[PDB]
Amino acid sequence: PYDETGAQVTSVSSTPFGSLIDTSTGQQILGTNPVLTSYNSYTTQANTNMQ
Amino acid sequence: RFPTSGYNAYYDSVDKVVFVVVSFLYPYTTTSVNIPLSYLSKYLPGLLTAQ
Repeated sequence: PYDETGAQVTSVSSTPFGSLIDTSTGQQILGTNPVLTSYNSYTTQANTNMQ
Repeated sequence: RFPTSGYNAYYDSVDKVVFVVVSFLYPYTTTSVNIPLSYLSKYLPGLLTAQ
């Protein structure tokens, strides 16, 4: 892969959810999200209610 | 007017606003005390994002 600044690395490291940059007022998204806790026990809790 | 030198004019570039904070009203104007960041992040939604 090729990284920012024109370096090349083998490594991937992902962006972490709850420390992204919003376009909502140019803010930062919360550390705890409904999507977060929904996935933090996805095994049941992704199956929600009707949805 | 506020000082031309000897001040601090802070530039929140997330609401894009130039602000100055000064201790005013009763009782103490004389006895200057730094103003907190806490209630200012309320009233500017861009000190609720970044410095």
